[PDB]
Amino acid sequence: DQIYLVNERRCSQAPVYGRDLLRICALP
Amino acid sequence: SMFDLIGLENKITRHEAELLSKKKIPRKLMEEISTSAAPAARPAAAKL
Amino acid sequence: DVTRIERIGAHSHIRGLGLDDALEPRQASQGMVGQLAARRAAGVVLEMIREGKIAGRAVLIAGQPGTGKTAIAMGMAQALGPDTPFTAIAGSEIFSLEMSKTEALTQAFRRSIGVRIKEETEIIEGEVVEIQIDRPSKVGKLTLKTTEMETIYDLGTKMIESLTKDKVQAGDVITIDKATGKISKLGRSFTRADAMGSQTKFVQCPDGELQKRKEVVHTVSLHEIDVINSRTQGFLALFSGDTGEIKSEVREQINAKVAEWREEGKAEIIPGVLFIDEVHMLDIESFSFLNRALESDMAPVLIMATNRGITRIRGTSYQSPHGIPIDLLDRLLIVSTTPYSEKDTKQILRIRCEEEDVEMSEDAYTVLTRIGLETSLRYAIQLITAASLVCRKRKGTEVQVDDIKRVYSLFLDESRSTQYMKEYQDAFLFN
Amino acid sequence: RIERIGAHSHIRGLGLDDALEPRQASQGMVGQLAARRAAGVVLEMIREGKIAGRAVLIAGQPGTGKTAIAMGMAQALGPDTPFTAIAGSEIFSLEMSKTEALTQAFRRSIGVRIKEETEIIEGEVVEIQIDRPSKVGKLTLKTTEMETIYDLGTKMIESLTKDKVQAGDVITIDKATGKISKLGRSFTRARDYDAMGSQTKFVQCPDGELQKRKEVVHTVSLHEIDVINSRTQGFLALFSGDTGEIKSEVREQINAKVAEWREEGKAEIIPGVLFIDEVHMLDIESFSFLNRALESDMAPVLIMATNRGITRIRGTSYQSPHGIPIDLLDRLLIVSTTPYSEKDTKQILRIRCEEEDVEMSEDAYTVLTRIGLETSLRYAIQLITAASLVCRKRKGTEVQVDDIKRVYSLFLDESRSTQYMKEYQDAFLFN
Amino acid sequence: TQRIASHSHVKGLGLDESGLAKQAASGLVGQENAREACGVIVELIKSKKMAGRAVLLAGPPGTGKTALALAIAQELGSKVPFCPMVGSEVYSTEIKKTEVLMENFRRAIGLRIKETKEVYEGEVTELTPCETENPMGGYGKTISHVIIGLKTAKGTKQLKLDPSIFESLQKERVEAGDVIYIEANSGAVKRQGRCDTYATEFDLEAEEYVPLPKGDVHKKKEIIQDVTLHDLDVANARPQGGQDILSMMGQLMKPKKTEITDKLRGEINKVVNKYIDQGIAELVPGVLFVDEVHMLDIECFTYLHRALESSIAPIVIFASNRGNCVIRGTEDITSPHGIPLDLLDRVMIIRTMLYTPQEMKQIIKIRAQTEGINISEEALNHLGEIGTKTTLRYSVQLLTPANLLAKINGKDSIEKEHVEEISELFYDAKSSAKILA
Amino acid sequence: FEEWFPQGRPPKVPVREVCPVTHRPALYRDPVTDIPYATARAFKIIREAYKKYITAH
Ligand SMILES: Nc1ncnc2c1ncn2[C@@H]1O[C@H](COP(=O)(O)OP(=O)(O)OP(O)(O)=S)[C@@H](O)[C@H]1O
Ligand SMILES: Nc1ncnc2c1ncn2[C@@H]1O[C@H](COP(=O)(O)OP(=O)(O)OP(O)(O)=S)[C@@H](O)[C@H]1O
Ligand SMILES: Nc1ncnc2c1ncn2[C@@H]1O[C@H](COP(=O)(O)OP(=O)(O)OP(O)(O)=S)[C@@H](O)[C@H]1O
Repeated sequence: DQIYLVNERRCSQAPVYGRDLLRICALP
Repeated sequence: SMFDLIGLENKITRHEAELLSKKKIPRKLMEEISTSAAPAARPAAAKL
Repeated sequence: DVTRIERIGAHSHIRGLGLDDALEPRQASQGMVGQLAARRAAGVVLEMIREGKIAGRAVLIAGQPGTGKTAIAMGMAQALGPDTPFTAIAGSEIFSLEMSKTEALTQAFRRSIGVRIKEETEIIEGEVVEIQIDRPSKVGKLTLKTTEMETIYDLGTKMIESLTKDKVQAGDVITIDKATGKISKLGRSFTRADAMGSQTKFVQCPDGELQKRKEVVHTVSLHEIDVINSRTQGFLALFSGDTGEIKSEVREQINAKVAEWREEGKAEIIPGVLFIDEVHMLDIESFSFLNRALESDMAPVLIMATNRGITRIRGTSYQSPHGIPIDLLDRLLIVSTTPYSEKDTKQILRIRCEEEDVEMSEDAYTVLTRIGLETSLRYAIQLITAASLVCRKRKGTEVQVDDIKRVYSLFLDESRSTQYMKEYQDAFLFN
Repeated sequence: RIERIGAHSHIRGLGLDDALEPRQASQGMVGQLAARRAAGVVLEMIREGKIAGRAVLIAGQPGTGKTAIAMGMAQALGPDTPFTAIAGSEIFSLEMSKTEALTQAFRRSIGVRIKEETEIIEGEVVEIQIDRPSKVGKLTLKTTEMETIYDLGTKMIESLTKDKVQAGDVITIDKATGKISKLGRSFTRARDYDAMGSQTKFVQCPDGELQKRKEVVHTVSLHEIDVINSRTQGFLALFSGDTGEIKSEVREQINAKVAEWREEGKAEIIPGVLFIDEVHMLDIESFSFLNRALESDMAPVLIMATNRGITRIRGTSYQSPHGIPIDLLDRLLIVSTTPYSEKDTKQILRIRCEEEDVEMSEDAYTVLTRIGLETSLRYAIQLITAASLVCRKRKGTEVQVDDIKRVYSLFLDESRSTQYMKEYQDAFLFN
Repeated sequence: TQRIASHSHVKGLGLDESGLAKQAASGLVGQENAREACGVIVELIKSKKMAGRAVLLAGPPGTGKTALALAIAQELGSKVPFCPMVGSEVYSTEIKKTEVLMENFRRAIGLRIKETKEVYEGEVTELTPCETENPMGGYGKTISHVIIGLKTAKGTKQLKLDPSIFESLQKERVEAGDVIYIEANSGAVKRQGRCDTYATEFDLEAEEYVPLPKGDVHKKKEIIQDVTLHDLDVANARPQGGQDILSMMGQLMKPKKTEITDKLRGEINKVVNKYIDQGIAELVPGVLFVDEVHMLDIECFTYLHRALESSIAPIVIFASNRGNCVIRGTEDITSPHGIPLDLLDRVMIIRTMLYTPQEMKQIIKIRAQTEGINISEEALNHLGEIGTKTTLRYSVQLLTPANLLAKINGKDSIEKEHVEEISELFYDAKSSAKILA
Repeated sequence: FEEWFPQGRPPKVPVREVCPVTHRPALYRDPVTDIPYATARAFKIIREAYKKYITAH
């Protein structure tokens, strides 16, 4: 149950922007 | 750490996060996993 | 029961703009009563914002203090809903040691234009079953597994280096970007979670196709793109705010690239609303900039509120109607708010008491309405909660006129405090 | 091409004879006989470079030609002597103090001429053999007179390999550093391969000895030496202007070492001219610094221009002749420019016509000189180009009085614009 | 699709070939004298001959000064740099006002760099050395050529290179079947990747398999890029420096705007002159539009004196609606347009006039057409009367709220009742000022 | 010389693999029974066929 709760926490947090967004918003 | 939003920028994307939320090991299956024995049934290479 | 970060604020009871589909304001709807003409005007401006056709249209909300300008602005924001940028700032927020007032206004504008960018990625996800000896120029095999498929991949040198650098191990779920050959480890296998536990996270095996096309729509603002492009690690400025006067050339390039994407169907531009409360706090330089920042094709709808009379413009000796230069006043439409009658004040107090969850007797409502008409609306709103607390300390369920009188004597309004001061003014410092 | 017809493009010099007497119209320079003669005397003083920290002020009514006198002085001074021209407003930086900016301007105007004895070998490559497993090699170079075979050390081999020298290259090699500079491809070997390659353009084989010693002169400014010696990669601040408050002790060290170089035959000091245009934009602090910056032996000749008369000194409430404090005015000589007569105006208009390559009739010259006397010289000078364009649109070749009147009607001067404004004074803002 | 700005109807100056302004043409109505002066200025700009010439557009607010400037921009086209700027822009926290002004000056000077690249592209069919008993004596294994067979979709060509290209052939991982680019001049081999024909669906490495080059082996033709002198100044002031200590340290510090020295700009001028002399570059000088020039302070005008007298300056258009105003940076010095008299001395003043009711009606109809609004003649007359009472901008701005009200009412036209209701909902400056008093 | 000019070794264009079940272009390869395949249905069919083959053999 401790493993489940901590893994729930770590698997539930979304990044504010994320690598894909920062990459697609770059100018060439 | 759960309030560390800046660190998560280096780590994942939002599609990855949604994936993770949908795919996080459910609690029931965790006890199923920790009960069952190892399913080591690898058919081994064949080269057919 | 549980307290959130959001709790009972001044405008928390304004759930929207209470007007019909004909834009006719109901007397009391969505937590907003009275101000019929201004609410109708706000509905027209809201429809303008929703259509998103006309660029840089400026609206000014004018009226006496306590007449609902910020209430109307918050109602507009609540009717607009999320996913349409509504940027709310005070005129004071543009005076920064980081950047010029012009730059701050530019950032506020770029923050009210939203961009929805979509892309196709074509990734591979699966649980890795095997990575075998690469010793020869190195060559290896990777076995990936879904609940429905497993396939074996022949690895080139770059992919081998990426896999060995991430220490990808048998029994973990990765996603591989085919275009970039990028390995992202997102979790460990479902055959354990079986004695482990660390920074690691546990994920169950992907189901379906190993290779998947995927459409992801990214919501950003023009300001976010500007600060991402400002420097190599400029996305950190979205957090610290250490943006520092983004270059104009970068902004022109971003505007052109966004126009390209919109033509290509890649990007969708959602124009929004910039709300500057207390716009009388702007300089004449800031108003001069607003004159021209509105004439851009990428300008949002500007809403500004000011309770000033005929005041001198900041930074100048010139008297202008709303503290705003007359050249900018010609560029906007002015919404004026009529003061509140006894019925309107009573209705507002009733809605506020509903928000507070406080029950008040009808005599108490009459007395508090008269107090608000005498003193001010906000003072009555505050007396609401003060009398609720005094009633609770008395172990009563309903707030009586006695409690309102008690809190009235405990807490003064501006006029009575000014009087008590005035009779003692030699005791107060500097007049 | 990047130099177009500027306001002072016709000014090729001061137009003075050997007696420093001004010729009426010479070197694109009409009239201003006494002012031009004074400028010639100052130019001689600058050429001699004997007396340090000399200040001259060119004072006159607007449009009388102070900036033209300065540009003529710059042209007659030549590219070799430093001539830094700034506006008094340029010393107000966010990077540095006004005193620092003025010190930097002063040290841009002093030139250091550093002559070093190099020993180069310059020849045509007729053979190069490099053996590689330390590397071994042999190189044969020839002038028109002699040929020599060089056994190459490892460092020289590396230099040649980096510079990719072949037979037929004309190269110069520095005996101290081994730097390879290739001047082109030679007459004899010339064409090169029968491979992809490109087109060809060939240079001559060098004459004389391979080793020819030779003495080269390198010119820098004191500001460059300060910037390079201040920041360990401060050299790039010579372009970005990112040198904040170079330390006084660093500058003292630079001065001492430059004097030492001069005594030891290495350096020769070239005192230049600092031209502060619109010097009335300096404040009292800047003038006070200028007072003592002129007391140093490393101080250039200072030329200042101002059209003010009996004006407030910036940063103070005091009235002084030119907006310059009287203590600094006692430190300088004043060159007064007199207003222009009818024939001087006509001559200047003819010179500007020639510079812009416009033919215009004599009636047009009469009308335009009348306009210039009535309105201003600069307005007529602009009417020159306007009328030429109108004539070309008309498909004419000579600018007539009708074109001049047309452009007079299209474009206003200050007087007529001010009058039309006075008529509609209420329509303009903040009168 | 496209969003309608306040100046989206202004498409040109509306002049006939003789240089005369039509009553209404290309989105502009009236103001004929100003449009004719602006045509003369457009010809001046197109002549590319005069540097640092300034025109001030002076008139009451709403008289088309910015409309005329943007019409000038449209007349010059996208190839001529048009740098719009507000007088408030000079007050930067990072750089001085003079630096901002000079940078904007360098943004109005355009440069067209035309560089012709010659490359040999294709898939490497063969890498064979040509052996010879050539040397100046020697019992070794000698090669006088390297045969490279390059295969494009169009055909195959066998190139014979300097034997020295063998070093870069294996410095780059160039084998048969790799896609390569051989600079005709530089002679540097460059392995783009491997041909995508040798690419199974079971291969995970990516950014290695490039499609076979299309067209001929021998082609890269001319790349033409347009820059401003400010772009060169910025690029050469702080190098990208992404390779070493510069990379990490500079990126880690914030990239502030710096006060570029005149030395750098002079060097850029020299380089651009040499580029133009070689025919690689073309100079297209543009126009700098300083709107709200009265927001500049005395120091800025004093600098403009020197900036306008340089041979490298662009054409400057100043707009000012100020009647007789204290110059910013001075306490009690009033000059006509908030601009010093000595700056007005080196300017040509184009004066804009108040519009008659008929011109306002025409402008309102043009704006309605631009915004996709059908307006009845009665509504147009009433809106023109409103504009006569209040102002042109106010009447122009009632169009879209009134069209929305008509749409809500089921109509597709603006009728008098809708404009009356919008007039009652929204106030103009005059009525609001009456209410305030 | 051979170290610097290995040369030769023709690239040998690959085989355009096909899925036995759907006869579509192959985009997967089963680690057991390296038969290529294109769909998940093909994968389960291939694995059933391998089970029957190993039962027979
Ligand atoms: N229908 C309503 N109209 C206006 N104010 C309302 C209304 N209902 C409740 N209120 C409250 O009345 C108070 C008046 O504040 P607002 O006027 O909305 O904000 P404001 O920024 O102070 O604008 P002012 O006072 O007119 S300058 C706020 O606490 C509102 O929440
Ligand atoms: N010999 C001369 N002396 C002075 N001015 C001249 C002379 N010859 C031509 N000019 C004119 O000088 C103009 C330069 O601008 P002006 O303002 O008229 O003079 P200036 O050199 O700029 O000095 P100020 O500061 O403006 S009084 C040119 O456009 C010429 O028409
Ligand atoms: N002659 C004209 N013909 C057509 N449209 C015009 C004309 N003059 C102005 N307009 C338009 O009417 C509106 C008011 O004109 P503006 O150009 O915005 O005012 P302005 O004079 O440029 O502002 P200032 O005070 O000069 S900075 C804008 O939408 C213009 O595009």
